[PDB]
Amino acid sequence: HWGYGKHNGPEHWHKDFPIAKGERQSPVDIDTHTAKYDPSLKPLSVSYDQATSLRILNNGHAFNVEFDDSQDKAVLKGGPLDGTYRLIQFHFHWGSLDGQGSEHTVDKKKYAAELHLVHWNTKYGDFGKAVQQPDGLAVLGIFLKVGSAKPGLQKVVDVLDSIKTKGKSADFTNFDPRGLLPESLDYWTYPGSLTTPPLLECVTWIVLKEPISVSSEQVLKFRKLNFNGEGEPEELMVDNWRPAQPLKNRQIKASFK
Ligand SMILES: [Zn+2]
Repeated sequence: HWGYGKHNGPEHWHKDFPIAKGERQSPVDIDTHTAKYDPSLKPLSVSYDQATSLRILNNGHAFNVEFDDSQDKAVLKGGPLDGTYRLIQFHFHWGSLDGQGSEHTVDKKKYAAELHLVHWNTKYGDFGKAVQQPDGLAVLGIFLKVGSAKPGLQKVVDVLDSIKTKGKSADFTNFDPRGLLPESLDYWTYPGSLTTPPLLECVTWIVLKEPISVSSEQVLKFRKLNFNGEGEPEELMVDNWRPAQPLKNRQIKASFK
């Protein structure tokens, strides 16, 4: 029964998931001045041409758009990664106000929202096996600032009215995730974990330096979703983000100067 409230929020997670106080926990504050520029980092290979979405689902914490990951259709290569990573699903973390919502911060700067494209390493067979390996997952974090509208996001926004409550799902085919990327693929990378329970420490994080712009009307329909299920008292799905965690014995690396 974890959530983002007062009595089950991220401050209560360690009592049911003691790994929450682990070494490689996410998110963290990306200090751009201590981030070490690594010239040995290859450019990110974002191959989303043959991406095949299936369904968008409200799971009571966010909304996931699920992709067909039984083949190499939308993969992420290069960068700090060794091998191939299949795109399985993506989700957003947003806040009740435009000055908060992102899980990662850039010099303590909180963005309005953060997009998380979750991938799993193909050399482990499926997602359930990849989460149990330190190099099993790779999430492509992308910040969202409130400005001009993002066209490629409009299909996701218009379908949120059909998945208002927890447990609701709807067909979501032929969505291109390439429309959610910024112009530049400069990134920071560091070893981390899932930012939600079970908080498994298995994620290679890739956080793009450049954010994407979305309109206030686009993010205002994120905030119309509900944590609760149908027929229950309404609790708006806002502030579904985990605050930063101690970096501890970790060095964040950059692909740019
Ligand atoms: Zn996430």
